[PDB]
Amino acid sequence: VGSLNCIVAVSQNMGIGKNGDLPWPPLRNEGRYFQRMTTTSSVEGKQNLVIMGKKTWFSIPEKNRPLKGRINLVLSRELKEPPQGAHFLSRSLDDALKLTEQPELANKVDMVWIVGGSSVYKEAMNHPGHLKLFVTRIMQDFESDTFFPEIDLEKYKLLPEYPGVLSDVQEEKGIKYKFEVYEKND
Ligand SMILES: NC(=O)C1=CN([C@@H]2O[C@H](COP(=O)(O)OP(=O)(O)OC[C@H]3O[C@@H](n4cnc5c(N)ncnc54)[C@H](OP(=O)(O)O)[C@@H]3O)[C@@H](O)[C@H]2O)C=CC1
Ligand SMILES: CN(Cc1coc2nc(N)nc(N)c12)c1ccc(C(=O)N[C@@H](CCC(=O)O)C(=O)O)cc1
Repeated sequence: VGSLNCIVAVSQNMGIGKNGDLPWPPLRNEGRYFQRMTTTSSVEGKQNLVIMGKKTWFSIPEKNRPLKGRINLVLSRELKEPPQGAHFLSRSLDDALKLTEQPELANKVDMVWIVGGSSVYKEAMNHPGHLKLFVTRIMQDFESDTFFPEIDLEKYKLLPEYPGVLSDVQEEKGIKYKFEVYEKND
């Protein structure tokens, strides 16, 4: 119903995951930022929806499942029912959005956040319309097995700043990263 957004942490080499997990050691403030961005609703009495592929859901520690204070939807064409803890199961990205306009959720949901698989990002990315990409740039190489798709700079513009998002280089466990926001409308 509100805004459609993607959120991702990528290494210098475009890597997002290795063996079902993150390619770098745990970065707690990066995690806190993920949580803060997906969780904050811009409107009273509304909640954000988080859309993720099946392998992303299973990579969140069980004790954090479902992500608290968010509506959790899992995408899969193989599952019959949402996995244990999940609220909704959709067979495609169109259906997950079509569901949003269902009287059920229609008045409950503010923003919609895509929190991954590459598969999921690739598709959201080509979706027609207004979209924002929140990209945490991890500034080093990390051996990965799953990568984020290439951002087309002829369609996405890097914003010079964004309210509530730090513009300076962060550092944790001696890993430098920075937060970026890109916008499209076509
Ligand atoms: N650094 C970061 O920001 C992020 C890192 N990660 C990490 O990346 C990896 C997760 O990877 P990835 O393989 O890309 O997995 P996804 O989470 O995208 O899982 C893909 C599975 O999900 C379902 N699916 C995906 N896209 C769709 C669609 N459009 N319609 C329907 N079903 C879909 C299918 O399930 P089925 O086979 O059941 O049909 C497919 O097998 C892990 O290593 C994880 O830890 C994940 C997200 C963000
Ligand atoms: C593999 N993923 C995707 C993921 C991790 O880091 C990211 N960072 C960004 N910037 N985007 C993403 N999509 C992710 C996730 C794994 C676990 C949790 C998780 O445990 N989340 C808790 C917060 C835990 C904390 O305190 O860090 C939550 O409430 O979101 C989230 C995402």
